[PDB]
Amino acid sequence: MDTTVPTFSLAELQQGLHQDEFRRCLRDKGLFYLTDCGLTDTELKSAKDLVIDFFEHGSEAEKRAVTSPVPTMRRGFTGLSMCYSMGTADNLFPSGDFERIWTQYFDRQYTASRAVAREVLRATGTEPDGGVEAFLDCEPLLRFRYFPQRMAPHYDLSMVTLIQQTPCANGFVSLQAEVGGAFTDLPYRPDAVLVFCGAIATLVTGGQVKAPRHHVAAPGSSRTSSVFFLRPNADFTFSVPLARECGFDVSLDGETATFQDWIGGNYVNIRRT
Amino acid sequence: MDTTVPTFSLAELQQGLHQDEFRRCLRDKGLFYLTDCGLTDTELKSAKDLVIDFFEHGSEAEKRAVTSPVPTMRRGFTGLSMCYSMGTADNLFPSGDFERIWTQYFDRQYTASRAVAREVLRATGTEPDGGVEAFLDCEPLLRFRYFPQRMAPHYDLSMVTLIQQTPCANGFVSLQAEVGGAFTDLPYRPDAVLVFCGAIATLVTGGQVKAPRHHVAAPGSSRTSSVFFLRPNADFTFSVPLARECGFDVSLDGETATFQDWIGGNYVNIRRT
Amino acid sequence: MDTTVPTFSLAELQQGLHQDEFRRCLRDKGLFYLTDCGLTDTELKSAKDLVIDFFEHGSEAEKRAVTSPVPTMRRGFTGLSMCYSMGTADNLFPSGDFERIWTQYFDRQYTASRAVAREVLRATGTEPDGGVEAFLDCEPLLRFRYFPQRMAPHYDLSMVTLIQQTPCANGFVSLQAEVGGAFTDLPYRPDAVLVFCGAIATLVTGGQVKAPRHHVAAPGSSRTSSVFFLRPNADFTFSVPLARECGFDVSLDGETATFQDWIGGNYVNIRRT
Ligand SMILES: O=CC(=O)CCC(=O)O
Ligand SMILES: O=CC(=O)CCC(=O)O
Ligand SMILES: O=CC(=O)CCC(=O)O
Ligand SMILES: [Fe+3]
Ligand SMILES: [Fe+3]
Ligand SMILES: [Fe+3]
Repeated sequence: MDTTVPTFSLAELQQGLHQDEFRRCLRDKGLFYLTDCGLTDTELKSAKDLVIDFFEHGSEAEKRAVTSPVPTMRRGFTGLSMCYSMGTADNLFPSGDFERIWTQYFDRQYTASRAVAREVLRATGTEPDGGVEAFLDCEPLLRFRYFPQRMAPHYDLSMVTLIQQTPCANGFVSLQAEVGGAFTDLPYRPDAVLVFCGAIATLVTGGQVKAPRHHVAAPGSSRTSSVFFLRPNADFTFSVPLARECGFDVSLDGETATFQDWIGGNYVNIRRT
Repeated sequence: MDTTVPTFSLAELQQGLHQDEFRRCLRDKGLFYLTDCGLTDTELKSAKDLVIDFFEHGSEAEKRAVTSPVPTMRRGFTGLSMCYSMGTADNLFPSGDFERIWTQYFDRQYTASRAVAREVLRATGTEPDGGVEAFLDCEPLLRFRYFPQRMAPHYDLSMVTLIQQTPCANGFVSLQAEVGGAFTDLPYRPDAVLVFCGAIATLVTGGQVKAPRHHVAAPGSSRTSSVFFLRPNADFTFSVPLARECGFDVSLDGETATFQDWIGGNYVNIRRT
Repeated sequence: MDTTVPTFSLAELQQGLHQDEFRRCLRDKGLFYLTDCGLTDTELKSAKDLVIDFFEHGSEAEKRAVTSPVPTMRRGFTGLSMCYSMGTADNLFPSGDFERIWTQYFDRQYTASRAVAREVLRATGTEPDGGVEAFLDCEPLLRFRYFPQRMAPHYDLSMVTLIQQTPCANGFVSLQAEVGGAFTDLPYRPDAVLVFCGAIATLVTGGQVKAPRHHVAAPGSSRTSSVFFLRPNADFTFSVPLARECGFDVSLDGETATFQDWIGGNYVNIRRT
């Protein structure tokens, strides 16, 4: 009945500690807080401050200069509530300190994400087709969103998703996840990042990892979130019969398929039941 | 102007009776009640009782044991309102009498579905590419849903869909379908199953069969439905120009395509206009 | 800061006038009114009158005769609010003067659309793979919609979309587009058609053209719109790295891809952020 969202130290997992507790969490819950992963509250504030300054004080001209011509929220600025997005390349940076700060922040996120994904693979004895490092050298997307003073349940289609929130001034907890058949609060932890396992973790490990559903509840209620999707390459290859065995309703002829075969030609980050 | 949802006896259709009335119904309405198809109210109650018992009385542990790690509603239990899903293989059965009861129920549904699909093909002089039996040896999905005391209009992308409902205690009729340009009640019939023709019937027969839109209206209002989708294999092959002729807005290069080419790498069961 | 939706004369653009103003509009706004393109208010009324007469006075039998068996809104009549759709072939025409009127109207729309698309390509120095004329000999869809006395923001996935509205009797302006970070009215112009650049303009020109988001606001509030999507052929081919550079979140292996590879096997006309 234990419906508590656990916390693991990345460093401790890397030492081979708590493997049973970790495997069990992955199987039964698919989400956890992660400490000791190089992701500090002080840095979150560094990056958050300068993007919030851009959101509030950037001109329409400065904003347009870092807005994509198609409004995909893949790179640069998106007005909706506002978002800033980046990946490993093709970024759009406002002038000044922004690029140095956000490149470093992105890098630390990407490293942490690969590192925890590596532990998810290790804990489940999983060797992706083509090898672990090729699998993790992938197609990440970071999105930073400001929400002024709400979201339908879905599960993520990432390998893993890392989430760093800033809290509502009034102390309301917006993010919730299904745990043990009940929606459970997922509050800000100045000391920890939240990790959701995505459908790709389920797929790659042959069903050893749960992709939990989550949502944001409606109620000083403004908040921001940094969401880092670790997304596989288009050519990530998996077994078709094995996908069917763990609940994927695939329409795929023959025995192996790629991520592109399954999802199509545009990334899809989330899915509803 | 006759906007009445008709009923046909499967046995009678199999005898070659009412071919005109049947062809006309398929063309102009795309839905009908089906009697004499091996699907009894007593069996519906047998299967419904033991899954309702599981929904109400199963522990979170028992539920988790038959819940997929991705919440696709393909197999086993899904909490949302609750659902139980199954196909021809890879099933997740609660302990005891459940598996025997639900395997038999699934089988009778699958047989009825193939049998009526065979009559839809016969009535329209349709020989699917690769032959009738290969076409019908396919990828069915049964979903049983409990609705506590609502759904946007869509059409189904199945060949056919068979629906067995249990009624609201208060006698409200929830399911409705467009018939003759008007939404028409589709009440429980203890003696009959409701059949919707899906877009695949339209596609395979070269437009001889309508895929009607339907929805569920809001008002003792609780209800359950058993929905059996007869879905084609990924390699079902059809003519591209012929698909375009009957209203399919296909983006497909060249002259033939497969169901996977059209729909993509995950089954999609329903579509909105 | 100039958030005004501009107007260009097609004839003048064809003369090579206003190239700077046109390039800038395409880059920063992605939409404009178009005059002198062979599309008269008198013709809009000719075609609108006879389809409105059909909507109001056509029998269910006449309507069924020009309704597709799948409710895709690709061709013929769709009851929802009502729609009439057509393309270059496979049309469904009510009896009488309708076909002559609507074929001529469609043709004038298609010509105007190709002509302005040709200018978008010229202004941006773009040579589509396979050449300009092959690219423009494509898969257009015209939809004419009556709205009785509302739509979420999206951008179009067309090359260009041409829109001819009829106004609300009461003078309410329903259609709005993001311009300079603000939603801007897009009123009826008896003398001009509205052109939205779509995501395919963005893609083909390597990011030189914006695909603006737009929506319809809620308030004599009835209105109609004629919407002509100029949509590429399934085999339209583009550079994968170049698509990524302009914000497309593609999951495509290797270096080139087709429109079908990206979008899948059914046209998708619109997308949300
Ligand atoms: O997929 C994205 C999310 O679940 C966003 C969650 C959040 O708002 O914190
Ligand atoms: O596609 C599924 C349905 O139309 C479900 C209908 C129902 O609720 O009975
Ligand atoms: O994509 C279609 C539209 O944006 C329709 C706009 C309109 O209602 O005028
Ligand atoms: Fe999520
Ligand atoms: Fe349905
Ligand atoms: Fe649009």
